[PDB]
Amino acid sequence: NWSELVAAADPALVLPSVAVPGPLRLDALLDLGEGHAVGVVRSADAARWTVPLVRDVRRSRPGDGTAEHLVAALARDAAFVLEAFTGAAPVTGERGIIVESVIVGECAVVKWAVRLPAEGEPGSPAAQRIAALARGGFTEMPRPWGLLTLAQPVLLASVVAYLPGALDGWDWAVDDVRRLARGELTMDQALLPAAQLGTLTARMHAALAARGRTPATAADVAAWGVRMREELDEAVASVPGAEGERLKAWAPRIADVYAELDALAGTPLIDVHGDFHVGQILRADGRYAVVDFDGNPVLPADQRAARQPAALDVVGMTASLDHVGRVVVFRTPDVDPAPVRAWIAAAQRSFLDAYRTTLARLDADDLFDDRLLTPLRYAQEVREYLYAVRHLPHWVYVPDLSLTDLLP
Amino acid sequence: PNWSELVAAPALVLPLDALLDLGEGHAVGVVRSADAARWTVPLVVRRSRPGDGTAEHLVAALARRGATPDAAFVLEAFTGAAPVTGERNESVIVGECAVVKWAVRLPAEGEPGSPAAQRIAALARGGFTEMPRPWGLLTLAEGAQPVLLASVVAYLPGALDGWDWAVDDVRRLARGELTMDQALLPAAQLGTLTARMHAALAARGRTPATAADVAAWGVRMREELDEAVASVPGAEGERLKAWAPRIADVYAELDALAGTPLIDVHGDFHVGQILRADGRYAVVDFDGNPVLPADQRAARQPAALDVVGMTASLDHVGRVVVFRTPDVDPAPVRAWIAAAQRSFLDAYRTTLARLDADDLFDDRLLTPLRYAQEVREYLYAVRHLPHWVYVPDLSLTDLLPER
Amino acid sequence: PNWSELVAAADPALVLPSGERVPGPLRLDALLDLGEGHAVGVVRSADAARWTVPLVRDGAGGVRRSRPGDGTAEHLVAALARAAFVLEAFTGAAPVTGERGIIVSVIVGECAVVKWAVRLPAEGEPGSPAAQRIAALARGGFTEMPRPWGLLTLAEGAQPVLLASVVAYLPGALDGWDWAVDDVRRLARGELTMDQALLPAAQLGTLTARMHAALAARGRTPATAADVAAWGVRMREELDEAVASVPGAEGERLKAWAPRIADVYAELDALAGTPLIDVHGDFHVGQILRADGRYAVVDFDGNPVLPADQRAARQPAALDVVGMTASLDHVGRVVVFRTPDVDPAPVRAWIAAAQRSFLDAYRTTLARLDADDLFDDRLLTPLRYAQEVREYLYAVRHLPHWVYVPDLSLTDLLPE
Amino acid sequence: NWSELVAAADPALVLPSAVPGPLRLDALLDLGEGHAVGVVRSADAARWTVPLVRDRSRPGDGTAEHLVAALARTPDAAFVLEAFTGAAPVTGERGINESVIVGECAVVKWAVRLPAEGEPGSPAAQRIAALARGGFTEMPRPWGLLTLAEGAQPVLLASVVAYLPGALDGWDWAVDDVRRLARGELTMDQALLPAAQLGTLTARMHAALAARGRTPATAADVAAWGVRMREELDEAVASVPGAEGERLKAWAPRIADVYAELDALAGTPLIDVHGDFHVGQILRADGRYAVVDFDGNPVLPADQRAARQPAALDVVGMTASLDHVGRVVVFRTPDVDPAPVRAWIAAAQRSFLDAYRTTLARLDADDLFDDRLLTPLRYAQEVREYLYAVRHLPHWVYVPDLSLTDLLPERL
Ligand SMILES: [Cl-]
Ligand SMILES: [Cl-]
Ligand SMILES: [Cl-]
Ligand SMILES: [Cl-]
Ligand SMILES: [Mg+2]
Ligand SMILES: [Mg+2]
Ligand SMILES: [Mg+2]
Repeated sequence: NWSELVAAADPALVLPSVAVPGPLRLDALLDLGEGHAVGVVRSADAARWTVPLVRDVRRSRPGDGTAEHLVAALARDAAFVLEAFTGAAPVTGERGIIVESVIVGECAVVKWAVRLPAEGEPGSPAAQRIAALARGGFTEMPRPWGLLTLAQPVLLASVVAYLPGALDGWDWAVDDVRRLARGELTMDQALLPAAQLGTLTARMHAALAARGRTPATAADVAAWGVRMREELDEAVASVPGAEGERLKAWAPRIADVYAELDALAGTPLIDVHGDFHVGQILRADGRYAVVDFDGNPVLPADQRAARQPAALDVVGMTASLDHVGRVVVFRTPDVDPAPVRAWIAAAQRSFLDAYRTTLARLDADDLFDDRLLTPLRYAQEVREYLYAVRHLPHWVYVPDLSLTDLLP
Repeated sequence: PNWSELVAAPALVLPLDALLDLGEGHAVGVVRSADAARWTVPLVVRRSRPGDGTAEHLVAALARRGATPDAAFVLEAFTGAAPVTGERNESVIVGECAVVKWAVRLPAEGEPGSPAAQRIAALARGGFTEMPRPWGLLTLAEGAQPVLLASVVAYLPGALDGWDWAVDDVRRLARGELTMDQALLPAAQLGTLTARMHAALAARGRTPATAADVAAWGVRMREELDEAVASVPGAEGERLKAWAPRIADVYAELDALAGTPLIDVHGDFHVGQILRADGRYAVVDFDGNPVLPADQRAARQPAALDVVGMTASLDHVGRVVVFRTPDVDPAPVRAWIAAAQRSFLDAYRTTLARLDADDLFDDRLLTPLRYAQEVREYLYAVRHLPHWVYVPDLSLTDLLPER
Repeated sequence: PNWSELVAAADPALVLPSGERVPGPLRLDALLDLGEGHAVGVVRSADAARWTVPLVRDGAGGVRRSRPGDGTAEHLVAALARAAFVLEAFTGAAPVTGERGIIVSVIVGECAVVKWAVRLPAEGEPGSPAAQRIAALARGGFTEMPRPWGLLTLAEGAQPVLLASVVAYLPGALDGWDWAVDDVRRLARGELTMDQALLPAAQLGTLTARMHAALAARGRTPATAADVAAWGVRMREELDEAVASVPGAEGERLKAWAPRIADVYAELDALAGTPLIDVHGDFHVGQILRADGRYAVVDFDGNPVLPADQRAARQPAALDVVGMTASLDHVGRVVVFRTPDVDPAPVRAWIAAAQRSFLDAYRTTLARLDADDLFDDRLLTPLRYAQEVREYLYAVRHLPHWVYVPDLSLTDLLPE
Repeated sequence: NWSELVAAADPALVLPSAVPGPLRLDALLDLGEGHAVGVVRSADAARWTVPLVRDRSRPGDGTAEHLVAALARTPDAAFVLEAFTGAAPVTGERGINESVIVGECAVVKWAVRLPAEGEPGSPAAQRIAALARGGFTEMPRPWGLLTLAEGAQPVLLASVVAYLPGALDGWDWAVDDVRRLARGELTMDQALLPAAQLGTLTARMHAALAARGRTPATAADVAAWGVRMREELDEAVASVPGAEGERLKAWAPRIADVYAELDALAGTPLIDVHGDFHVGQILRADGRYAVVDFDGNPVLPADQRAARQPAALDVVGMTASLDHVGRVVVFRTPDVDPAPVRAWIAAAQRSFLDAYRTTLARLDADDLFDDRLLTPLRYAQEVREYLYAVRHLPHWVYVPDLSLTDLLPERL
């Protein structure tokens, strides 16, 4: 019996590869056939997991056939919701990919949502983001094959198209600016991706806004300033060296900009990407595809599904375009910084010109409130300080050089 | 029309005193310019391009055993020479098995050039096989000092240089994918490799360094130090300025090192010169030290010069892993830094003893030449990659207390 | 006072239309009497050059060249509507009357166009192959052209010398340099969707394949090693000529591109045996007329850059393909260059997608017609670079500012 | 009630194809049979001329016909319906501001966007009326003018003039004339005849427009000219790239020196002018010539397009226009011989000026032309070609560059 096997199983059954409080309890089970299933296992600490199960009971490994049986289920029960999309095929064969991700049929990617939110709490809105884009004709993304949710429905697994010959933005955008610096590309040729990124972002927001639109309240815009001023104080307190001395001096002028958010009540809030930057854009032979709709990892898990301004994605991409230029100057030996520095301003300009034009073409002008550009941009650069002191210490140069141009 | 009047009719040298006819219209000519500049132009009278068959005919001339020797050229073939077909300083892949490299820019008449032909030939005659398998060497006879014209070695497509596989090995060590012993095996095998390379190159003889030689070493190493002290900015420059008196005192040890053996060396030895091909390691690029002028890259150097070049690069691999990897655990990496250098030196010293060549390595040169290799990283940073100053800073922070 | 004596005593400018702004004396080699004092004359000048001269007697015992309105083109249409000359009539020929000149020729009956082959090849030399091209398309079912009415040739050797052609007149019809530019402009300002702006490019690929399949029915010739060798010599001479004459910044970039362009031309030596058929020769958008959704191809006189005695020779079918795909690129450059306040992003996206729509429809239609082997796609890259070099030569010789088209075209070709 | 139906209507009613409501009808001209012309004011005090019909008039509903039929013999004191000899009750409307071809021989042009209450608008009704008052015939035959009574400044609502179906504007026939000159199909004297005829047309036009009045330019007027022209010069120097920008940057000191001589031109006469004068505003119809488009300079503010200007402003606008016609022919025509074209450039301007000066002397009105303004106003005209180029057609910079290359050494 499923519930009799999971309860008597080792509490580490919910783990792909340290300590899980036991015993376990099976809340929901989706039988996939031939001894395969998708389990919603509840540990002793009231934590919920998504566990692909296979009988002899052990956790499914890449090659057992559970991700394969899930894709076959999409190509054809009350607690679960299987929503398939045009293009799902019953391909076979499994292969692990440490992006848990499993390549099925060498053309689809099954991703298990290992850690689930608590019973009732919101989780990842990736199922609602991908479904809204699909229903809205948004094609600049990996072709969705299916979504497995638990009745907002809790996301359990997703199947999208696999693009083996595609690179993320931290590869092709860096390569573009490098070829521009050494004369292999013209300035207009280097600005072309940024313009197409703006068109992509507006098409994404127009498709995502088809669900709804929530006016921001006074408590909403007030909570933004509280969190942003709280992150600024954490950055000032933790960023060391000469970068920290400049950040401490720039902190008063930044907080003054943050206070301008109180007057921006009533600004539209829609479903957004959340963690939008160049690295979330895959290029495949002139075509661009956006991935990763789980939300901003720095936000709490129960807030990664909340609606945000459309300008939040705009400042996230424009800042990454700025960061791409800083990386090219920082890493490339003998690089000419003049074309790269000139590309930083023009790429952000090309992006905004195309993002604003496409919104007007799609009758979605009021989605973008450009009064949020300056405050959210500074908040993005402050996050770069926090990411550096936590994961990559030398990365502090990126926001330091970016804020040097933003604060003349 | 003969080859002389045929070539005298200027872009022919860019992708006549001697002509090596390869048959069927293909040939190799040593063409001279109006500025007395000598060139190796593959002729066919257009300049040979990949697909014409000139480098393919050169390979056929190597695999052809018994041909009458030309009085001007010297074609020294090896066992790897095979008449492969198909084509793909200029380099041309021949038959996906050999790589032909035309020495486009030649030294002046009587001026020494690349010693690559002497290095490869000495290694092949000494039984050294940890390199791309040599096929042949084309040299121009010039009075007990051959001028390299073309090099033909084996082709290794899936081979990565050290700045890829060593950085990957250490990065896997920091994540637990490799044990410490596994990550230390390549360093120990490089030491065995370097000792075999020096023992084979020393078969051509050794020259005792004169008092003027070791004095010239200190002069050049102080000028690099003063240029580094005057260029490196910020807090790293302040530490280098405080370390400069202690570094310059170690440079004074060279005055009493007259008579140390100088042999044919690699010249530009670091981990990026070691390829990982077919589970084995291969050393490449025997052109000499790039920072030395063109006419000094063939000169003999201490064997410890290749040693410090590899041990320093092994240290720098660890610094790169800690610097570039987010969430990295620096403790296993820094433990590997000291252990890999020990594994290299311990294997290099024992292998030399097993070959009766322990007198090639003068470890008294180890500390002074290592400091000069780290200070030379400062000069690379301020001139090419400014943020690179962290590498010689973190390296000297570990070296100076120990030494 | 017969025709021969009148031509022998006439001023040598008799053989010229209105380009009188020719060494004598003249000599009449052929005379087709059309009746009532009208005739078509083959006049040889003192430099052995031959001409097609419409003649008319002026009543006073003299002769003069016919003008639009004298009735000589009128009598030719009547002759086609019923040995030495060959009056080959096609379905649709009618004895219409009334003449009207047009500068591109005489429009007869307000429904037919008569074109005189003013300049002829030397005696025994081959000239314009237009009579053989139209006849091959007509007997092959090719309907995407102005309706052929008649052809007047002179029997001489193996190829009859084309003297005059009569095709249907399409009033108001525009060539590609008008409707393709208009389509892309409408696309640039949102008046057409992307799929609507690509349909003409797809239909041109179907047209070209139907054209090549019909023309190849007269046979094919494998290119010899000497043929493909002459291609590289001619194409490299044109590159050296463009480098030496193209000025400005475009010339500076072309000098840095010449070593790479010449590297492409070295791929021709492995193309011996590729098929050569009767081709259009001067194929581009400007040769495609649009008349109420239908497309029609014109001007089969050959390529003007080649010598006159080589414009009838067989060429690779890919020559017409790279001619059209390059002009599709040139349409996009012209739209961006000439249109004020133009959005270049949809125009440049059209340049790439139109060439793919043309090639895909061309490959498929050739496959539907069992004519796959006519198209050697290995010629696409070398012939495309040669076509852009020809743009440089046209600019420095006829329209100096035109250098921007091959400059901006090669700026997008070389990086890829 | 017409006012009740417009008030409760969608605010987009004033658009022909974003307007704040509610709408308020200020005046309504009853045309009959359910047709009317309405002056609708939006909630932002933006006034509109809206053709109305019971159940916004579309081209084909008949409202443009009823306006033409009303001109064939005002029914309301608030409006002024000045008809002319030539208005015929033609039927059949065809759309082509909003212009509707009525009867295939008349053009009815609605003034969709009206000026604010009390602010000046298009002076087109004053221009056409003054030209007809003086007997000027070299224009499309006017049929009628519809204006709203508003003090001493009637607000233009609609204008009806004759439709010339086969007439081409200057940028067609002038370019064609110069091309035929380069091919030898026209003699030099034949290609210069239109330039003289335009000179006579411009002087006849100015003499009729100057009859309405003449204002001496104040010291602040000539001072504002130099400031505006110096800003346009600094703006072009800072934006024109390439070698053309390097020459303009080096020419700018010499050009700005000519802009300083305007301060002595205080008191120069200012009259009602065309405001946007070039060859493209001249229609050639069966051997005759007709001037069109009397709305004013489109780069000026809307409430400034009716202000009086020097008569020399229209002169330099046409002489520079003739210069650019030659540059276009050389630039676009393959195998063209530039020698007769460049000879025509200098000869056409001389032919235009000689006829202009002679006709003003014929009409005893040579005082309105101050030739001291020729050089500075011509420089400003060419400088604006740089601005139009960098803003709309980037390669157009060759036109003012080739023009200033001949003007600068000759004028100085
Ligand atoms: Cl970095
Ligand atoms: Cl680094
Ligand atoms: Cl053009
Ligand atoms: Cl133009
Ligand atoms: Mg990502
Ligand atoms: Mg044509
Ligand atoms: Mg106009």
